[PDB]
Amino acid sequence: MRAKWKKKRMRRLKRKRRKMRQRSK
Amino acid sequence: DTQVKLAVVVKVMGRTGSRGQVTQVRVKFLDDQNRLIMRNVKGPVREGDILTLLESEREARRLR
Amino acid sequence: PHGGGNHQHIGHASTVRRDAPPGQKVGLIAARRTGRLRGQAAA
Amino acid sequence: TFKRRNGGRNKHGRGHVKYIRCSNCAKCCPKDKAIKRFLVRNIVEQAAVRDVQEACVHDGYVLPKLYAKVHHCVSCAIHAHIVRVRSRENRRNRE
Amino acid sequence: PFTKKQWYDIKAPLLFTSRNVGKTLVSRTQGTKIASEGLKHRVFEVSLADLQNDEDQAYRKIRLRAEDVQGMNVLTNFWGMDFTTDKLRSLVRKWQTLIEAHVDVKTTDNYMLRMFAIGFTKRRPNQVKRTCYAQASQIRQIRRKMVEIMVNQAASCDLKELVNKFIPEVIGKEIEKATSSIFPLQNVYVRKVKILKAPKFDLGKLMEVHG
Amino acid sequence: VFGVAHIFASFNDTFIHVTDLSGRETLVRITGGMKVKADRDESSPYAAMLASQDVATRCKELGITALHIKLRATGGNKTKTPGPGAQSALRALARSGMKIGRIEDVTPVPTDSTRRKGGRRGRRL
RNA sequence: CCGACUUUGUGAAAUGA
RNA sequence: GGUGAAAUUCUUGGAUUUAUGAAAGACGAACAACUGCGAAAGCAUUUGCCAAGGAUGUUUUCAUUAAUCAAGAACGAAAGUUGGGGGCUCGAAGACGAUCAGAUACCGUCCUAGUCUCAACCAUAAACGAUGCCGACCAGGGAUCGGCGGAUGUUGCUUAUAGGACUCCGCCGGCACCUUAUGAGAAAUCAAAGUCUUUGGGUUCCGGGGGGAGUAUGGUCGCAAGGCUGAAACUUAAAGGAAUUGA
Ligand SMILES: [Mg+2]
Ligand SMILES: [Mg+2]
Ligand SMILES: [Mg+2]
Ligand SMILES: [Mg+2]
Ligand SMILES: [Mg+2]
Ligand SMILES: [Mg+2]
Ligand SMILES: [Mg+2]
Ligand SMILES: [Mg+2]
Ligand SMILES: [Mg+2]
Ligand SMILES: [Mg+2]
Ligand SMILES: [Mg+2]
Ligand SMILES: [Mg+2]
Ligand SMILES: [Mg+2]
Ligand SMILES: [Mg+2]
Ligand SMILES: [Mg+2]
Ligand SMILES: [Zn+2]
Repeated sequence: MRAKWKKKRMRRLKRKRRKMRQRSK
Repeated sequence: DTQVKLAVVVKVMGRTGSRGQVTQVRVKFLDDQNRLIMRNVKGPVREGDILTLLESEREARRLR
Repeated sequence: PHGGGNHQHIGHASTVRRDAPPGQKVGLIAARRTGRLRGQAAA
Repeated sequence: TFKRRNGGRNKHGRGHVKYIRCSNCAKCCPKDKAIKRFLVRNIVEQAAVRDVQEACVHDGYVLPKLYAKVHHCVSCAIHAHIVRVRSRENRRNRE
Repeated sequence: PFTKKQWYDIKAPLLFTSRNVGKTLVSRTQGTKIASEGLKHRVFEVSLADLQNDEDQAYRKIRLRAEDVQGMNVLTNFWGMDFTTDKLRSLVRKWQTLIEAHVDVKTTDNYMLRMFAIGFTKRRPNQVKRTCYAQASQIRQIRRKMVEIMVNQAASCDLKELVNKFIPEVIGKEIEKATSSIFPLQNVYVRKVKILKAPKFDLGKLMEVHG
Repeated sequence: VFGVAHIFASFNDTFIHVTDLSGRETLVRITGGMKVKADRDESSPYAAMLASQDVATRCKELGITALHIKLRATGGNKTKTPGPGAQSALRALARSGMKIGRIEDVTPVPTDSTRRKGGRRGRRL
């Protein structure tokens, strides 16, 4: 499942970017 | 007190074993000549051999 | 019995025995367990 | 590359088939994709039929048969040689 | 260890062909663990084949209750019936349908119980259709018919005669000759009789069904 | 005189249980494992042989001569096929000198069972 | 919290003497 | 108990095993199919009520009222989120036992949320026939489901027929299936993926090398996970499909 777990990596890294943006808000 | 029973190898059913080492035969009891029980024997055996059989119950099953 | 201290804390086990004299039996009385109730124990 | 017309299962007219458990490993495979055999096996094999019919208490008794309906998945079927990989052409018949 | 156990004589009620179904055993009567009433409720599972010395009825395992004991001899009253497991599986095959029903009946002596009846459709000879299925409405009509017939058959004087009907398959052979207008229904039986709530003791009532 | 031979013959062991006609009292109870040293040979067919002959001897020590077999697999939501020891123990209990009453397979089959162990993709070993 | 004595009478069985 | 094998575990405070009874909560075996119903998701114990629906039958009615549809709207598996109910089995997390060089995994033991019901959300699945919907024609056959029509010949039925079960034939309407090119195509394959360079029946959606990327941002629905909409820089000469020989 390279494609699935790739998707999940990007999903995690994207919650992490939202976490950073609500810091810098 | 298990007393050894003799049986005659009526026909050799095959040569089984993982390595091809065990003959798998039918033994017909001399003592009561209606008991055909199927066993595994080691070493060269041909038809009609009288075979010394310590335990009677232990039998093979087709392609054991 | 929980009183005082330079910080706010109980300082001793908050579960007290069934026979503890009146005035000591404050807290969680004769508790069989504590913590959030999970699983069968929450029945 | 499509390998089978029916997909390996025979589901037509449906969208969902209630699943079952493999008897070996308990993999979940749908009821109509699972290799289903109905085996009916004597309690004993033919080296042990007279020695129990000369010990049945009451004369004229017949042995039961184990009626059971086993279910397997494709993995356990291939592994147990219940089914075999057939050639491209021979793969197509159903008998 | 097994020297303090004495055997007892299990014997079945008089509505059966043969009696003296077997021998059980209890620890001899002490006080508090008296043997007589200590067990009182052994449920035995005797096949109907060796209670009627027949072999067409090697199915139909009759299950008996011990209800009182009389001097090295334990009495017994009927408690239930069921197929032996092997029968019913041989009865169900692919390419047909299975039909089943169940109904509470209360008989004249206040005995509640449950009837589970079963049937299968026939292939009429000359059939080339590879299957014999009903149409799921004939199924419900015949299930209603089965329940109606069984209620009417039952609601009679006691388990005494009600087992005089169980033994020769009265319910069975009287189901189809009422409902074959809808399907043949081969191998109709009553797979099970489950006694729901036994009423009372009635020393006097036991002793005519059992002697 | 009859007994009931509750032969719980699963994999991993075989249990021979002899009880009276009412199931409330054990006449004798030998497992396949009581008679072998190995936790893997506790399920071989031979264990069923000697564990059955021991039951036969103890039953003739006590009075029963015939015996209603009740063969049984694990039952429940597991395999319904009696394990390796079933036929072997039946052969031993027949030929050791005893009479067998009525043979029957009483392994619990549910009308439909709870979730069976293993998870979705099963035991993948 | 617990045991014994006490208010505390009547009679029945099972194990111990 | 467990496995190829073990132990953690339970066990002379009697485990496993046997029978009887109770309680709880889940699941509805076998019958069960190249079978039915549904817009898809999905839907298997019984009976009842409630309302709906395709097909068939029709010498009933209305008479173009129709097809497909940006906006908009309903339903939408599992997982998930909030809060009551329940807490059987199974079980992400977690902890142990083994395996291993390690083993955060496969194997086994305990087990939380969860699994079930209700109230409220979410709006995605390999949501698959990877095949939008309506229509016409074109090839053959027997099966099978539903209805209907036509035939004697017997019922473990029937106050006798009828009916119902079975057999034969034929019409529709289903899900399919088998042989064949005279067809198509990159081919596997397809009787509909055919009637296309001799190219047009209608209609909607959508793709333009592979990545980056379903990512950044902006918007907007959502409590949250998320969903819907969605680039560019720069990178690259192949990525991919079908089949053939080999290894
Ligand atoms: Mg303080
Ligand atoms: Mg401190
Ligand atoms: Mg359909
Ligand atoms: Mg689906
Ligand atoms: Mg016990
Ligand atoms: Mg149907
Ligand atoms: Mg069912
Ligand atoms: Mg999508
Ligand atoms: Mg798609
Ligand atoms: Mg689609
Ligand atoms: Mg038809
Ligand atoms: Mg048709
Ligand atoms: Mg592109
Ligand atoms: Mg691809
Ligand atoms: Mg390729
Ligand atoms: Zn499997």
